[PDB]
Amino acid sequence: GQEKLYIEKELSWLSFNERVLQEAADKSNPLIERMRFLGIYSNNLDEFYKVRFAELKRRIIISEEQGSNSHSRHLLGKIQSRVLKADQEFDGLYNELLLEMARNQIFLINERQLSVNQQNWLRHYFKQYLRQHITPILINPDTDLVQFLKDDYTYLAVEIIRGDTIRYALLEIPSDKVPRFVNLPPEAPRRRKPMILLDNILRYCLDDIFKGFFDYDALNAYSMKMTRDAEYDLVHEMEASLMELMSSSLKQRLTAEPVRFVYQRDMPNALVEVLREKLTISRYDSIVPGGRYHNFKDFINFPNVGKANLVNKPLPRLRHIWFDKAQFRNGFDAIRERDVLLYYPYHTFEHVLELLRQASFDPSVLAIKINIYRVAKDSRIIDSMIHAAHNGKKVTVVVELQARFDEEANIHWAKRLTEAGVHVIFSAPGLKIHAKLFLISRKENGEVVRYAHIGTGNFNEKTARLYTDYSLLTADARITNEVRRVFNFIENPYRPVTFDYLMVSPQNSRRLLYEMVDREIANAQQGLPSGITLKLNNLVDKGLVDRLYAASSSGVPVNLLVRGMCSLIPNLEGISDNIRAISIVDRYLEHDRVYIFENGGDKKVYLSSADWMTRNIDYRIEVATPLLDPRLKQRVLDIIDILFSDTVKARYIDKELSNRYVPRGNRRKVRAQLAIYDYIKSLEQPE
Amino acid sequence: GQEKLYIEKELSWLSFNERVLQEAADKSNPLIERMRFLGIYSNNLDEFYKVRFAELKRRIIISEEQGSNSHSRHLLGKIQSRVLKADQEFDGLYNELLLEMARNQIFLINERQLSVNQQNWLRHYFKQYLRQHITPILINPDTDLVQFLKDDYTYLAVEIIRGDTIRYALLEIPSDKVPRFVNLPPEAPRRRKPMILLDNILRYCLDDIFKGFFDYDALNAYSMKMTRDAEYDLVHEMEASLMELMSSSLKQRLTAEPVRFVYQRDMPNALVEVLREKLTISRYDSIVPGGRYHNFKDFINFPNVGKANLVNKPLPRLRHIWFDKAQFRNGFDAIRERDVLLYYPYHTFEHVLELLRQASFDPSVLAIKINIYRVAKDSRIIDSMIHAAHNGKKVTVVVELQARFDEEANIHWAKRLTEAGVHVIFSAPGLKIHAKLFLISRKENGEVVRYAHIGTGNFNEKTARLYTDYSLLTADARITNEVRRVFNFIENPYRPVTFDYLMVSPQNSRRLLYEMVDREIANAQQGLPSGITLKLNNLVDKGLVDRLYAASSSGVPVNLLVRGMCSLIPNLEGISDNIRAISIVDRYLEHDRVYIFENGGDKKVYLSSADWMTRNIDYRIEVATPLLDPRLKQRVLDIIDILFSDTVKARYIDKELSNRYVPRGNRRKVRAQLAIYDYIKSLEQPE
Ligand SMILES: Nc1ncnc2c1ncn2[C@@H]1O[C@H](COP(=O)(O)OP(=O)(O)OP(=O)(O)O)[C@@H](O)[C@H]1O
Ligand SMILES: Nc1ncnc2c1ncn2[C@@H]1O[C@H](COP(=O)(O)OP(=O)(O)OP(=O)(O)O)[C@@H](O)[C@H]1O
Ligand SMILES: [Mg+2]
Ligand SMILES: [Mg+2]
Ligand SMILES: [Mg+2]
Ligand SMILES: [Mg+2]
Repeated sequence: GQEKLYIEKELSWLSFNERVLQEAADKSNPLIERMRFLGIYSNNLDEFYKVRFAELKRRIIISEEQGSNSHSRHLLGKIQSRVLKADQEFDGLYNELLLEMARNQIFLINERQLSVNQQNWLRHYFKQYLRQHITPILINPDTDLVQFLKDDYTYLAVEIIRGDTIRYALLEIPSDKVPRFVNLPPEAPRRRKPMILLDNILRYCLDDIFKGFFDYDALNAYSMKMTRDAEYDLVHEMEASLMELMSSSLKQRLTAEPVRFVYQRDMPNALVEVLREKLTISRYDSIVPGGRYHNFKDFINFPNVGKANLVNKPLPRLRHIWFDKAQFRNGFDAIRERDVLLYYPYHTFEHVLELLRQASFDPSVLAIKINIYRVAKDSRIIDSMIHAAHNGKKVTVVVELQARFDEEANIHWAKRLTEAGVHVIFSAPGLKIHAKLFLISRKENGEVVRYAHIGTGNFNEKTARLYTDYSLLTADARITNEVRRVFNFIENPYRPVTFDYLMVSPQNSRRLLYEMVDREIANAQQGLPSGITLKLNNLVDKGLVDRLYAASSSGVPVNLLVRGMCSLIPNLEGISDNIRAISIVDRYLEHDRVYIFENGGDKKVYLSSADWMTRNIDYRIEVATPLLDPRLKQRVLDIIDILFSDTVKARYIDKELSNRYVPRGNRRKVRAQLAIYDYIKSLEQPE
Repeated sequence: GQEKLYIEKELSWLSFNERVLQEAADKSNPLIERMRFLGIYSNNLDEFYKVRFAELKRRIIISEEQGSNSHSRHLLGKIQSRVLKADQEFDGLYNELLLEMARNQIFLINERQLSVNQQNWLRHYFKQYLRQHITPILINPDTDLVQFLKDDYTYLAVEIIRGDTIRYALLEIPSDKVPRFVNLPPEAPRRRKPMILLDNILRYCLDDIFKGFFDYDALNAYSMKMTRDAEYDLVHEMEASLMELMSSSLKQRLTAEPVRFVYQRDMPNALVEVLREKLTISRYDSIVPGGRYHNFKDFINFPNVGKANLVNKPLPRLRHIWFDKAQFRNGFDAIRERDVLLYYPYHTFEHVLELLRQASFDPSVLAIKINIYRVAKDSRIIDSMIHAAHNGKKVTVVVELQARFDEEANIHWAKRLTEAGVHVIFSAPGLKIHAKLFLISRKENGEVVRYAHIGTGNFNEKTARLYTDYSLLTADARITNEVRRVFNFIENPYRPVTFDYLMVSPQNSRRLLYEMVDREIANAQQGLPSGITLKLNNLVDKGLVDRLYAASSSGVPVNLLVRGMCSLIPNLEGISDNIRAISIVDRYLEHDRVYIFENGGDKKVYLSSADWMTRNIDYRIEVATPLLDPRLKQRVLDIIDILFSDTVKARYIDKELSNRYVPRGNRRKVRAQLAIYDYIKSLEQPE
């Protein structure tokens, strides 16, 4: 490299979480929301290590085996670099936010700031409510924390000192059975709202915990947390020519998931060594010193002690009034009349759940097929699908038990399904089914009419309230038939197949996209209006970035709204002069995906479940649908228009990863998500 | 039979639940508590059928196989008789209580009593909150409710009528995911507190449920509930000479657990027949018509809408102040100083949980053995026992995975135990370990000192708050050593063993009891003061009743406080003239067991885990402990004195099963449980 043509996805990912941090620092956001963003940021980083980092550790491992020509370390250095720098800023924001809460009458204090009154209250509050959950785990020579030590739990490693004697015990912070934030009794004025972290309650009560059975001069506590790399799965979804000739010293070296362990900085070396030996911290395991408190991701649920000002005002999920028209007797009548497009969370996910429920008992419904990637806990969907089975409908449920986190859950989401009579199909070993689909076939006076749902986000009830996603509900046969083929394709991928409307990975994708970029390229070179506008969560695929580069260089206007990782570098003289790249991080996690191609003037609009990452094009089943109803197409365009006109949360993507905000010229101050909500609200007003 | 010498246990059991009904009718009790007693009564009856009745159905089955000489039917008739008569009174009380609630401004109404305003509210409240849980289960020819139809759940069988056409669907009352009582909006005055049963919400909204996909002239709903006889286990705990030569047509005829099914009376016959065929209602299955509402056991949790008057005033579980004396540094020091007796729920079960927790980490504790019959959900005890294992203590946990209801739970209460390093021991096939014990062995400057707990009730956290039970905590070696033998006995029952203090079923029991009754018998006949006073939950064993009869007839004063089944008939001229039998049913479920023998004047007092039923003497491991510390002995006697002086809740036991209340002469009006609470409160006052 001499002038980086692409950006490392990992670094770009860090730039993204950094954008999340910006929300915690954005004074325009409600105080407690900012505090909660510290939680999202942390949680994101945790996920980052468990997965993306772990994935990288293995990519370099595979590489080095026979020898790697890439500068792996130069990456890890940057990563570790940017991470520490952000960590510095995190503390700055944290302390800054603590102070601002103090000005708001909210005081988060520790055991060293207790009133000689609140201490008494805590000691009492501790016996009555916490002691029962706190049981000292004595670390002896034959004790092996290794096994029974909970993952990602924070432990207070205590140092029992008696003369020159030192014993060690562990205290599990029971964040599962008790609020991580206890409210203390206001010392003097009633102006107060003092709270304390559960960890610090234990620090203050250490004596009360051990005096009962131990003799000692002093008791010292040091926090610690253990983590484990994610099960090697995402890395074998790429080994083609590598794993067809892979060595057996690379299989035991690639599957060996290491263990991480962070501990409070002051932890005396002796203890750190004790813990090391107990946790078999080998060469590829990591020990990292990092502060008093861990699991900052609990702040995601930081309580709002003060007034409503400290929290965002709810944006009530709207009903798509169309479904409630008296003329329609049920979901189907509404969908058969006109295609329906819902944009969450602006809209309720309620409509889809209703339809599936209706589908489970409508006597005229013959079959239901549906994709389950990551569903909510005890999905109402799983429920309906089982009810449907009981009612005799033929129910097929494709389950991606090989998801990312909500995976072990989609395995039990099977014993009952099959037991009820649901024909289940599973994801082939290293090929995920990420498409968000479901197909309902019902009899309408003799004929079999199909209704299909193609979405950008999964069938997850909570998610549907934090993530922006589109849901297409249609009865249009051009699309309905193809969605039927996707399911048959999934059941029998041996039989050749072709799609004329739908983009289907890994059958259609690349060819179909290259084809569309190339078409804009041709038009531009012929002086015809052109353009490529993409709304994705990640843009990393080599062949596609190069294609977009080719488009810019060819005179094609490329507009990108990527919220996550973007390896494409915009504005490189003579390479991406015509590419404008922005990212929007706000209250709702932007998750929907759209592809817009000028197409000489007859705009093509696709909603997709696939980001522009190699895995989404060649190693997974994904689905993008064009929008055939010009009314919906326009609706999406309006929404896109709003997004690209954002001048409050929009950030530019540049090679410096600066995360500079988009300056608003003399153009309207616009906040996409809010304006979009107005727009959708605007559509749901009484006919 | 010509003059019944004994009473059928089952009939006596019905007399007992009848005593529970009396509490629902006792105007001296708070209105809502009375309503809740209707719940306990119902729940008791449900348990009665699933177990005791089922047990009886099999006892007659075994009998008739080769031929039975007993008058089985004359029993079933009485049972079915008394049951229906009580049912009549139930409705009387119910309606009576509905009216009294009306006078208290609480109105429980049905769909036929809605204001043309509240209806609107319900329809709306239904879409927004219930529809999602209510999914019509269409009953078609190939549908088989049999399988997926939930046990003990109430179903609204709906009749879809279109012309002379009739379809059927089932509606599951989702009492699990929604309050069974919804509050309605007060029609006019603000005096109201109108509520409605969830079942009736569905009755009112039937139309809203089906209009979407069904054409019909009328919709009719009829409630139904399905139940299943308890797994044949309690009956094979008695087949000795019978099952050593038992036939294989008696094994398939004894293990075949039938199915019960109650339905609303008006259920049109056609439907009743439909359901029959669907549920394979054979010859030994039962179909019973019985009212609009089922699962009256939900009233156990009937909400208190009005003022505190409608509910009992809490009797705060007291701390045994002795444990909190500054002189003691922990539980052990307290127990080594003096034996400790706790009487729940007057006392907290908290002390026992504390000790076990302390035991789990006290470095000087070497081992912990404990009995688990029926523990609370996610027992803190199971937890401590696992922590103890982690800390290296040798933990043995005898688990009676063959309990009555909390059984399938004591099976999972194993995978983690053993995984943590706990040596588990299970209950031999048809021999339950009902003893309430635990043994802690800890080092006290060189020597191994043992602490033991012998209780009358099990280690159940909730139970400890509704049941009266004693807990003996001692370090007295005379008792501590024997409790050690009990556990070794349980692990290796092949080695012969003897007990000099403890009564241990089925090794000591009968011989030990007969011995004590016979001793009182001897004394009386010699003009020496004598007496037998028993506090049990059931008295049914033939040999023991006959023994008590022998005692009365011999001039021995026999005082019995039996709360449940009592087959002994008191006051039979020339048979039980000296036996006074009473039963106390009140707010706390009397559950403790004590045996008092005058013994010439040097009173012997035993606390036991065994009732006087055959199963508790010869077919189960049970334990009774004498009280060696005269101070505790006296404490129990005082409590017994109080119990037998009750003149508010005490009921006489007679052959007519009249449940007549004990008249108070000019003797103090006394309510045991309240006076006992005062007495215990009286003991816990600052030294
Ligand atoms: N601004 C934000 N709002 C909500 N969650 C956010 C935000 N920034 C980061 N996150 C977190 O990042 C995680 C999400 O994204 P990803 O895009 O990896 O999700 P998925 O839900 O796994 O979708 P897909 O399966 O289609 O990749 C979220 O689940 C969320 O907790
Ligand atoms: N007044 C009451 N209050 C609470 N529960 C009651 C009452 N009357 C009857 N019961 C019920 O009847 C059932 C049982 O009593 P038993 O005396 O068989 O209980 P256990 O606590 O299971 O003891 P054992 O181990 O000897 O079987 C209980 O499980 C209880 O829920
Ligand atoms: Mg993703
Ligand atoms: Mg992602
Ligand atoms: Mg029992
Ligand atoms: Mg029982």
